[PDB]
Amino acid sequence: VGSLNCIVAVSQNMGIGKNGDLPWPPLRNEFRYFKRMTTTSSVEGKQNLVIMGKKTWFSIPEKNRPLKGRINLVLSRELKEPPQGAHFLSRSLDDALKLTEQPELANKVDMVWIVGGSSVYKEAMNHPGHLKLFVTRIMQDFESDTFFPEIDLEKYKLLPEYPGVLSDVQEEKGIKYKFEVYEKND
Ligand SMILES: NC(=O)C1=CN([C@@H]2O[C@H](COP(=O)(O)OP(=O)(O)OC[C@H]3O[C@@H](n4cnc5c(N)ncnc54)[C@H](OP(=O)(O)O)[C@@H]3O)[C@@H](O)[C@H]2O)C=CC1
Ligand SMILES: Cc1sc2nc(N)[nH]c(=O)c2c1Sc1ccc(C(=O)N[C@@H](CCC(=O)O)C(=O)O)cc1
Repeated sequence: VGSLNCIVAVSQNMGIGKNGDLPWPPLRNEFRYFKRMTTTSSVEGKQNLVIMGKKTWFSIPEKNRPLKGRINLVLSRELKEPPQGAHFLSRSLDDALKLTEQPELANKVDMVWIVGGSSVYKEAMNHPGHLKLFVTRIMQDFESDTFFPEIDLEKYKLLPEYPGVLSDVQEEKGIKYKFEVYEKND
């Protein structure tokens, strides 16, 4: 299995969700960036694995589930089996990441992308080891009811370049945003 990564888009007030959807209106190219990053595998004959909480799964329009071209894993302790359309169910992050080591997935999975929500991001981010954060900074405040956890910049270095990530300010629907990549290893 290759690298471990989180990806998120977050407002200035650290918002990531409101009433089961995003705080901001649809940003088509920002969603396209999510799809390109999470789907693109560095490695022949492998796909990437996306790990998400149960509310995040059901927050994705059903027409777009499972996230195509990626192995979809949902985190839930209440569910008894993967939701309709999902591929795997795990009861904890550690369990998910261990599954990736099992014979079924061991040689199938390239990158692992944690795609939220808040609890899974916080655990991933505080877990020892080599981890990148792909963070889209939505450059306005938006009313939110779900927030991104604190990034500790003592450990997460903002990278001054990354191949394939545009460095200039984007704008869609009158909303400016910019892409960032953080890396720790502890
Ligand atoms: N802007 C962005 O990048 C992102 C936005 N969002 C937004 O965030 C909201 C959804 O996020 P959030 O409310 O945090 O919810 P989650 O997606 O984290 O779902 C929470 C549920 O997932 C299960 N769960 C979470 N973590 C684990 C774990 N480690 N192990 C086992 N089960 C776990 C639970 O289900 P159970 O009770 O069944 O055990 C828990 O009730 C929506 O508004 C969505 O649009 C989501 C991701 C990214
Ligand atoms: C769960 C996360 S992590 C994340 N990270 C960044 N940068 N931006 C986001 O908006 C999200 C979200 S919320 C989200 C909701 C729906 C979708 C979605 O429908 N994606 C489809 C469609 C992408 C497209 O519209 O092209 C896919 O990836 O195949 C993706 C992310």
